[PDB]
Amino acid sequence: AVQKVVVHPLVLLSVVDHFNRIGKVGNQKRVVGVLLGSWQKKVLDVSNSFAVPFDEDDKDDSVWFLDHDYLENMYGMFKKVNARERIVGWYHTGPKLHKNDIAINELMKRYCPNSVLVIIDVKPKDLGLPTEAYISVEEVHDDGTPTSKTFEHVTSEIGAEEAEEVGVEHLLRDIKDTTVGTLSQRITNQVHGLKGLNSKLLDIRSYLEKVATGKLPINHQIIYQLQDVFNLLPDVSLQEFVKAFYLKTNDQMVVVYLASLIRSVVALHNLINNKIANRDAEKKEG
Amino acid sequence: KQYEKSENDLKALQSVGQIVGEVLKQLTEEKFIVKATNGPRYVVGCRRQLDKSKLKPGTRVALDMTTLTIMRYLPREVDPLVYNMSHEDPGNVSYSEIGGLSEQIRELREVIELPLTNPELFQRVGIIPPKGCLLYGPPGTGKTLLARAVASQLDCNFLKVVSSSIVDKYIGESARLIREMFNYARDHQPCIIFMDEIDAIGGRRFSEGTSADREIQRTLMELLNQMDGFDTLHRVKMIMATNRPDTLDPAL
Amino acid sequence: DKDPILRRSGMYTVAMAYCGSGNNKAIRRLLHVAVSDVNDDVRRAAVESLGFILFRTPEQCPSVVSLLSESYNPHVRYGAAMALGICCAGTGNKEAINLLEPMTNDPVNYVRQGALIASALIMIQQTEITCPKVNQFRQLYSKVINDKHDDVMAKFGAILAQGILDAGGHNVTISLQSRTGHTHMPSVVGV
Amino acid sequence: MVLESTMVCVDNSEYMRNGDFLPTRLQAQQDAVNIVCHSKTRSNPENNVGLITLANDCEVLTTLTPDTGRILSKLHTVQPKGKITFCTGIRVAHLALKHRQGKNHKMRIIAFVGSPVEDNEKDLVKLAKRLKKEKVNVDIINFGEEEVNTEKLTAFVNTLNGKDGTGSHLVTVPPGPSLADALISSPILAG
Amino acid sequence: PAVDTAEQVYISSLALLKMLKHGRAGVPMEVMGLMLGEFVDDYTVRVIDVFAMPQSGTGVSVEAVDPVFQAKMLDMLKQTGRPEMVVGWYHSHPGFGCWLSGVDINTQQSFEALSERAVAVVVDPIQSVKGKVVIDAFRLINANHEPRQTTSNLGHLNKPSIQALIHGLNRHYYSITINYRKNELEQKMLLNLHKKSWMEGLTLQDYSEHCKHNESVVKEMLELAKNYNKAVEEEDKMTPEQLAIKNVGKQDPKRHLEEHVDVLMTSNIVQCLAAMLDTVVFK
Amino acid sequence: LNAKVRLLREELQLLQEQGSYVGEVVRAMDKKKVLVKVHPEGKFVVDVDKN
Amino acid sequence: ENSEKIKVNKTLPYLVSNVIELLDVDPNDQEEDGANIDLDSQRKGKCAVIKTSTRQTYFLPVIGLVDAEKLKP
Amino acid sequence: EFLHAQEEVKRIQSIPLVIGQFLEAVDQNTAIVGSTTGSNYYVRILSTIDRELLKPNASVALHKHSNALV
Amino acid sequence: AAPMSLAIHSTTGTRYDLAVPPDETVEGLRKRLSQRLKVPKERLALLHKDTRLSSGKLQEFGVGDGSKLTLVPTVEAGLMS
Ligand SMILES: Nc1ncnc2c1ncn2[C@@H]1O[C@H](COP(=O)(O)OP(=O)(O)O)[C@@H](O)[C@H]1O
Ligand SMILES: [Zn+2]
Repeated sequence: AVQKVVVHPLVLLSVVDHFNRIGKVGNQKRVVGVLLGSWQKKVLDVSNSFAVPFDEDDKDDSVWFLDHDYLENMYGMFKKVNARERIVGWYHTGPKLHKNDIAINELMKRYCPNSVLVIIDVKPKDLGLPTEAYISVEEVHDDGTPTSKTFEHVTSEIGAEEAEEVGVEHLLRDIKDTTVGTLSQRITNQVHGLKGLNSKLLDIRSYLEKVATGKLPINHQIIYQLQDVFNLLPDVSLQEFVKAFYLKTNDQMVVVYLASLIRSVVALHNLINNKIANRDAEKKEG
Repeated sequence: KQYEKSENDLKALQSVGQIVGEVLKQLTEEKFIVKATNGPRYVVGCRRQLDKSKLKPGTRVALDMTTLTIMRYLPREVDPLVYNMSHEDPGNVSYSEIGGLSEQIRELREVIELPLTNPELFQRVGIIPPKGCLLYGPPGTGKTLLARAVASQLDCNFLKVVSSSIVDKYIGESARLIREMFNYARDHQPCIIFMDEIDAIGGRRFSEGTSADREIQRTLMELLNQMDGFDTLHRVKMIMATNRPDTLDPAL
Repeated sequence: DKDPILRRSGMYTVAMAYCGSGNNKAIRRLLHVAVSDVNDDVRRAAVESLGFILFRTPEQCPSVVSLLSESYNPHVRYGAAMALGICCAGTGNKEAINLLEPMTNDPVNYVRQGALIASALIMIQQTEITCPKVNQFRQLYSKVINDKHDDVMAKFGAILAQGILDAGGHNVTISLQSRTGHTHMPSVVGV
Repeated sequence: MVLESTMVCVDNSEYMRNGDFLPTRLQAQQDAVNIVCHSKTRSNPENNVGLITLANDCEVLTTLTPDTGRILSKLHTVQPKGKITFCTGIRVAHLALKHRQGKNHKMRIIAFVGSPVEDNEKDLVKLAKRLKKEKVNVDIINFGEEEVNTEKLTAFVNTLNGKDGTGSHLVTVPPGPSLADALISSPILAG
Repeated sequence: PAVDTAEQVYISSLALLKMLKHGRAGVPMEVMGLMLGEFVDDYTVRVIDVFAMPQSGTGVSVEAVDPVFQAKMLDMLKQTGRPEMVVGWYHSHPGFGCWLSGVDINTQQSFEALSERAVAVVVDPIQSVKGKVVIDAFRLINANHEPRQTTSNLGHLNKPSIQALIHGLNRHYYSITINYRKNELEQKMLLNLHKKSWMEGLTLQDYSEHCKHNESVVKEMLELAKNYNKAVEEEDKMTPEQLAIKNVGKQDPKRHLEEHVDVLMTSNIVQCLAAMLDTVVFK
Repeated sequence: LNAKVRLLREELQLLQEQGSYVGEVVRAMDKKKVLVKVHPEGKFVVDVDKN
Repeated sequence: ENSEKIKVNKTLPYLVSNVIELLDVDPNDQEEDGANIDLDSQRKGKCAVIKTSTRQTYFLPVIGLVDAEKLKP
Repeated sequence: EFLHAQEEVKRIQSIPLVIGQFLEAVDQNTAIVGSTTGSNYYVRILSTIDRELLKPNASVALHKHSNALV
Repeated sequence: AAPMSLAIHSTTGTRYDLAVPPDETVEGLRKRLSQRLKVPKERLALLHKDTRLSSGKLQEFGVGDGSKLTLVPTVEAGLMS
């Protein structure tokens, strides 16, 4: 079981390049390829990738073709160039999971038994990470009865080596705004978090509307998870919670007030020094 | 074959050496402090596919000439002097060639050989086996013969040195050589260090003397701290032969 | 737009649209881009456009371009030079010449080139009595052109400055507005 | 001499157990595709041929490769099982030889139908017209003799090569215990 | 017959990252590879991708070991949608700056003989830092006059480095400006790289740890205030020059107090605001 | 702020200028020359800058 | 031609040195192609450590034009 | 831009540096450092260096050529 | 005569198509290409069907008429040699 997948920026940019070139060729919607990488005791590391021929019928979810001979040849060449990287999984730029993904994963499992799928949205109309990691798992039900092969989410993050970090930072002269202070602690979170939460709740609302009207059938597991969520929603009118909240807020504001007092004294010191300097300069000039 | 040799020579011509240094400390993943034997200290990188757990504070290293990057870690250096000490040839004298010395052979063996074959007896009794012996007597009695017999017939590593030969004109080099010799013994345990003619450097420490005298006494102090000091020796034995035991330091 | 050239065209269209209007909105946008953008060409164009925007009040262009001229970015310094030149063409502004004089020996060759061309544009046709530095700048142009260990772009600027200072014989001036107060489209486009 | 990228569609269905056609239809078809691959390679050294099965849904075993040893070796362990999906198999073959190694090569599909095809006439004719537009030739072998007739196959081939196209083919073999390689003579030579 | 100085070499983000990663991997050696691209016009040499090749050598030289790999790689990239062919080669100079040596010039001569406008790119990994990457593009000068024609100022904007000038710049080879044109998807992905998960933004921070950190910093600020009181009494009995060297090897209470104030304010304000936001959002 | 940034931008090439030896003066002499011991090297009879 | 190259590369001025050691070294593990060094690995023979008369120590991955077995510390 | 410049001046901190010893501070932006090659110098201090850490006889790294305290 | 015309593809893209005697050797072909490109013959490397052509006659390597060859220049970097 994978606990985390680390996708390096070179993999993402290579995926973008593959998508762009196949699109320039034309008549395609999703791109597929291999993810070479390495293992670090349940913390994956995807470092490199290469393109692979792939086509699918836009109507039938059973007419798809992946050139495994080309996959093997290119893997041999990549191994000849860098031995420490071995096949770890496959990637596809499709915005969301397709129905052929389990079949493609079964094909790739003959090259990597613990294959990990990474979906890279090259046109992200959202506010969040661009990578979603999935691992194929057998699901046993209680009423759904037949055990199907379903895709299970795995935490994905972006990391980089020193050279990759240097290159990305050099290339990031598009819009650079570090402001690590309260400004960034207000934009990168708070606003972004609330917007993402609203997006997720809107997705849940859309699904619930579809279910209630009758476009989609009922999923007991989804309904159960929603019940658990609504149960977890806390209550903030309890006297004990209110009192604890006020106590902690008072402590934080004590510290804030002391910091502001220090700031004011420093400002006064600077003003006195500046006035001394200006008076001395005027006296000397006179 | 001639053309194979010529091609090998041409290929070998275009190869540059590597500075040899010592690693003092690792600052980060890709930053080490290295002290070239010349004297200067550099902050240097390390080749990626290198076991950096093996670059401890003291490991010898080969540095690239241009970028000073660490490219290899090497075993501890053995001075040519110490190599020559270890590579002496005491003929093939056997214990049958020595006559009249049975008790002395027994004692010397009890000190050097027995603890290196049957430590269990000493462990059972509850004593650490003795370390050093001093072979003293009139000239021509068989001290060097006994040392040669031990070296030839025993299987441990042997280091033969002459105390007169240990000395050097430059300040501190005699002590440096003693330190290198004992480090060699510690590395190649088990080892026997035979200092023939000890009275050359081991003599009573005077109060009034000269610069050369004080240098020799410093060499002797280094030797004493090596034999018994802050670091125990364990599996290194010592044999010393002198015609003049009277003129020796009580510490020794 | 994401293309730096398209952003530069944006700055230029701001200039041409609000040519000689003294529009505070346009000046605000130009200064924001000049002090914020990531591309030095876009910064240069943003600083340059201020001359077109403010050419009807030459006394004010120095007040906005002095600090930009004294900056860490040579591209913005060149933009300030050319902005002063366009704003005070055919005016012999004392403040403009004073701002340009320190920049004529800037470390950067193209900054020197822009400073020389702007000085020529400003001092076209002006005599010793009218402007007390025309002879000095003439000698400066000659010195730069003659020095054999100076930058080629600085020499280019010096030669162009000599050409501009004595134009049409000596019987022509550069003015972005006609004698009646109307914007001269040929001259705006030419500059 | 003619460049051709020909994908072979082999039938590993449950009707291949039948021993009517020599030592089991599986071995008969093995020898048949052996001769066909050798014929293509001899016809052009650069010609490339691949392999696809028409099992439960489909399975691609060897994409276009100039050599034939790998194709023949993979042909072993083609033990029969499941039904035959003609439309899906041919579509997959079409995709595979659309993703060619060399675009100057021609495109061909040699299909061994040794079992009834459950696809209606309308779907098969639609596939025929699509393949005609895409310029694919389909040599169909009516192996197996489960219907040994125009089992919705002559319509396919005639739709393909309609209007004197003479590009496709349909060789129908009787159950006569004669080597399928011995029987095939039209597509190999008079293609 | 010109070769103008406004010509530029467009390096893709993927190519730059690949070059830098390979160069840094081969820190003591001059690891090398090929650049694929197109010759668009006489004012552009687009570099869209680079792939390393099997090579072996010492710290004084590096050479490729097989050309079959290069041919096969070109073919197998064309088969997947990269018909671009070689337009140059790249190799890394680890710490020597950017320039070409004699062997580099010989290789570039071979590449020029094959294709007229082929270029060489030298990337120095170790001298590269986060903000800036040390990289340059080169081409040779024949045995002739001026190597290029200037129809703009674009060429003369770089101030060639002293090391390159010493090693032969503008005498045996000339530089070409490097530009980093990007597409919309590349820009978006580069911006999105550092974006964190939404839940991380709203997640609070253990109150025990938060209070402990606040307590520690306030306790430190107490001693800093003592030292600040001591330091304020000075600055009048101090020479105008002595003040600067007064803060050399000795702590600066004012600076440390300002830093601690900033950190405390940021942490506490963020925590309080997050607490209130969660209080409302979650019922 | 602008002056700070400009100094930090020219400092990279300002820092590659060669340092200066630190020597101990023995005695001034002659027209304008001085005798200096540049440890660990020997002595020199060096000039003096006009300032 | 090869002999001429050897002669021209053997320019007369040498620097006397003493051979401190004749180490034995072996390859460690697989080295990724693209960046593989013939010295750190792919060297199975005998390597020399020498001390030049200038008091400079050096490691010699390739001994040179003198066979290793002849040299002694 | 100042934050950018600080990160771009660190390329003067290339890996192959020479360890030295910081003896005395002269003016600020200058100092006297004793290299391990056995010679002293009057060199310039990098602006980004934290002057609190420059305790007397503190180990410092100097540029290989310029010998600047880096 | 019966000249044997062989296509010579290059990694860059240029095509140096040329015809040689049917008995032409690999060394002779390399010499002709070096004369054409003004490059030392040791730099160039001819390929054929994913196998480098070392030395000998062209025929026994399978090189007939209308056969594709690839020309990969050697790539070398360093400070000396
Ligand atoms: N007990 C002995 N048995 C045999 N030979 C002896 C004996 N003592 C001395 N020798 C002779 O003396 C020589 C070695 O001198 P040795 O006695 O070992 O050193 P030292 O004379 O310093 O005590 C040998 O050549 C050996 O023949
Ligand atoms: Zn080079």
